[PDB]
Amino acid sequence: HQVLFQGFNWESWKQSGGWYNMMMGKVDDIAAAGVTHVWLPPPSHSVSNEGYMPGRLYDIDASKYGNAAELKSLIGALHGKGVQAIADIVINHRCADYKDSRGIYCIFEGGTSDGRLDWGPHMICRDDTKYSDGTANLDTGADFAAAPDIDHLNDRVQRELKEWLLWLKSDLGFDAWRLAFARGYSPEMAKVYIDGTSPSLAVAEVWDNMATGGDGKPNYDQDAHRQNLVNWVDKVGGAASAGMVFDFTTKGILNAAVEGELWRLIDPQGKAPGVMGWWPAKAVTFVDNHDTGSTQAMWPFPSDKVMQGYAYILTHPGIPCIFYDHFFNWGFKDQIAALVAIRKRNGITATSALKILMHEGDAYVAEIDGKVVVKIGSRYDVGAVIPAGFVTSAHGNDYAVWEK
Ligand SMILES: C=C1O[C@H](O[C@H]2[C@H](O)[C@@H](O)[C@@H](O[C@H]3[C@H](O)[C@@H](O)[C@H](O)O[C@@H]3CO)O[C@@H]2CO)[C@H](O)[C@@H](O)[C@@H]1N[C@H]1C=C(C=O)C(=O)[C@H](O)[C@H]1O
Ligand SMILES: C=C1O[C@H](O[C@H]2[C@H](O)[C@@H](O)[C@@H](O[C@H]3[C@H](O)[C@@H](O)[C@H](O)O[C@@H]3CO)O[C@@H]2CO)[C@H](O)[C@@H](O)[C@@H]1N[C@H]1C=C(C=O)C(=O)[C@H](O)[C@H]1O
Ligand SMILES: C=C1O[C@H](O[C@H]2[C@H](O)[C@@H](O)[C@H](O[C@H]3[C@H](O)[C@@H](O)[C@H](O)O[C@@H]3CO)O[C@@H]2CO)[C@H](O)[C@@H](O)[C@@H]1N[C@H]1C=C(C=O)C(=O)[C@H](O)[C@H]1O
Ligand SMILES: [Ca+2]
Ligand SMILES: [Ca+2]
Ligand SMILES: [Ca+2]
Repeated sequence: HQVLFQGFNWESWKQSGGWYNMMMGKVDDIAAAGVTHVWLPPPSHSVSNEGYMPGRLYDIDASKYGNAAELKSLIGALHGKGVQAIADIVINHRCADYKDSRGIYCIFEGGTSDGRLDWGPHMICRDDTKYSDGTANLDTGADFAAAPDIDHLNDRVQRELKEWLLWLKSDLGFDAWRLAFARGYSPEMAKVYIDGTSPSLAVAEVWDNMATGGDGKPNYDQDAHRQNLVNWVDKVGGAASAGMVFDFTTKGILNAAVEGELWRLIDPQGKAPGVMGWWPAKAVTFVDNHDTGSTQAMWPFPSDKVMQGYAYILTHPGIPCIFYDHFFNWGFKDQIAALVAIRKRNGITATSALKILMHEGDAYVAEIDGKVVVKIGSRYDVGAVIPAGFVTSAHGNDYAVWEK
């Protein structure tokens, strides 16, 4: 059994009294709902309020979300209830506290009295000429325009970041990682940090654009998109590696599918169309995160159909990740909990088997491990598709789950 929970949204830093402090009162509900891991925001000093422009990595007290004591307290609370903590690791780029003699912000400060992470432009990818001094290696991946991109091929860089990551585990209690903007460096580099820090899991955010048509809708065939994702996992170490990826393929298809196009939910081989259908053990599914949803809303799930999104990922192969707002703010708390309960009770895991029973525009029906049947869609009556022995146990707007 494994169910993730993103424990913050894009407005969290703003929480009166501190975000971690407020999360303490949510721990028991999260644990009781069957969550096994909670993904927490980037914990260090950041030039940006949300934490995605990290500077003094060791300076946890400067975080807008709360300080080290407050963070350790939350992680300890989660651990007391048997839930693990995943930290949002932002290492593609970094902001330097000080300017060099060129007036460029490229002299770093790790946040400790000694020289840990006190880098210079020599650690900035040479091709990021907005900040580099031309001496470093070429960036192993994509660039982040608003800040210096780090040269992960630099030995001191690899050594000091691994040192830092191990301190997050030993000093704050983090168990695992969420690799922010993993397209920014190669899978080979991600392997260095993953293999060198032994996380219970390392879920990478590898976000590639999805193929779409002239009408704006994603193509039915998204094999190229999930292929990129499995190729990343292969390169990071495959089955032996703790690394895995967010299933953006499933997110994109699902966004469009629920709009009366549920025939999109099966590929020509009879399998789920996203990463879930090719390497479920490595696919972390989700309805929305702080980027696609929340106040950023870069690619929100159709608002009136969110529970169909959860009826899908919570009963299916892959590792589902519940979004904070959906659980505590949309009034779906009991319904989501019931779905997680059905998943756990029937022993459904990331590798459970999926047998699709119906895949028409307004009706998708699937059977998992021969023990659960789920339906989503605007077509009310699918009773002729339900196998004998199955009784309904959860249901709401345009979705229903049976157990037999
Ligand atoms: C203040 C910056 O705001 C913008 O960048 C944001 C971005 O819009 C957010 O979506 C967020 O992106 C992160 C995702 O949330 C996360 O899931 C993913 O894993 O990682 C990305 C980051 O790679 O956060 C970023 C960074 O805060 C905007 O695009 C950016 O230009 C802007 N930076 C400006 C402000 C500065 C402040 O000192 C300058 O240093 C920058 O040069 C300037 O452009
Ligand atoms: C048990 C059913 O659960 C789901 O149906 C929802 C439906 O989508 C909602 O729109 C809502 O409809 C009710 C209206 O709110 C109400 O005003 C109206 O008077 O009555 C309707 C009917 O209840 O609520 C229902 C219930 O949550 C799901 O989408 C739907 O497919 C499902 N029906 C299945 C259950 C059965 C038992 O094995 C069979 O009776 C059906 O054939 C089967 O499809
Ligand atoms: C479990 C494997 O997942 C990945 O493999 C997928 C391929 O990348 C993808 O191209 C392939 O496409 C085929 C489809 O299966 C068919 O539906 C289609 O009709 O024909 C396509 C022809 O290629 O689908 C693969 C998934 O079925 C990884 O690339 C691969 O390395 C993975 N195997 C790993 C992991 C396990 C399972 O834990 C080990 O037992 C394997 O030995 C190891 O190699
Ligand atoms: Ca220092
Ligand atoms: Ca850059
Ligand atoms: Ca980069």
